[PDB]
Parts: sequence; structure tokens; C-alpha cells
Amino acid sequence: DVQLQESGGGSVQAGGSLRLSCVASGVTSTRPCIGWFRQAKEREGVAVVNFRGDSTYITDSVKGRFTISRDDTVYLQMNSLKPEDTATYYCAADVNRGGFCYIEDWYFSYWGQGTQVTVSSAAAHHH
Repeated sequence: DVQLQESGGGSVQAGGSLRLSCVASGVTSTRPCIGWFRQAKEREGVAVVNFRGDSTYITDSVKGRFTISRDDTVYLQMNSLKPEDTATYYCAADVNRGGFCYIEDWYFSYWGQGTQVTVSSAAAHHH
């Protein structure tokens, strides 16, 4: 199996930033498309990146604040965070599309355990 190791979650204030990472191991043939998904509600897409670094985002609003990049190690840089960005973030892999990507979860067969991201309003935030 492809194995996915997530890191970089935490608790921040609204307007803050976090950088998630996902490291894929167990890749023996096709390098995977790596995607980030989140679930606060149903699971939803965020962004995906193909084996050569080309990215696709769920919406323009998301693309304006988050950036996905690839070194099989992928980063999701999250800026200008909204309270509503609070969720468990999951990385996922698709090795059945030649290394290329779709944004939808039904193309992904390997899932990380999830990493919690908590974004608090100014009134609620404590270090």
C-alpha cells in the first residue's frame, strides 16, 4: 500500500497560517497524485498536485489563500485562515491515473489518518 504520513496541524488564530505536509511511502511504480481533503459535515476537496507538480484547487477562493506544492512530499500552505477552515485535513493518494489528478475523492484509494486544524476567533483564541 501507499502509506501517507501527515504533519503540521495545530491551533491558530483567525488570519493565521499553517503549513501541512504529507509524505508518501510505499510507492513502487506510478508516483501518486497527492490530494488534500478536509472534513469538519461531508468530506470535501481542497487541492491536489500531480507527479510533476501541477496543481488543481477546489475553488478560486481556496486557491487565493492556500497553496499546494510538491518537492513524493507535498505541502499545503494555508494562509489568512478563517474560523470556518477548522476541520480534520486528510492527505490521499491516487496511483491509478498515471500520476495525474482529479480533485474528487472517489479517485483516491489511500488515505492518511487525518490532522486536526483549529482556527479560533479572536474572542475564543488562547495560546
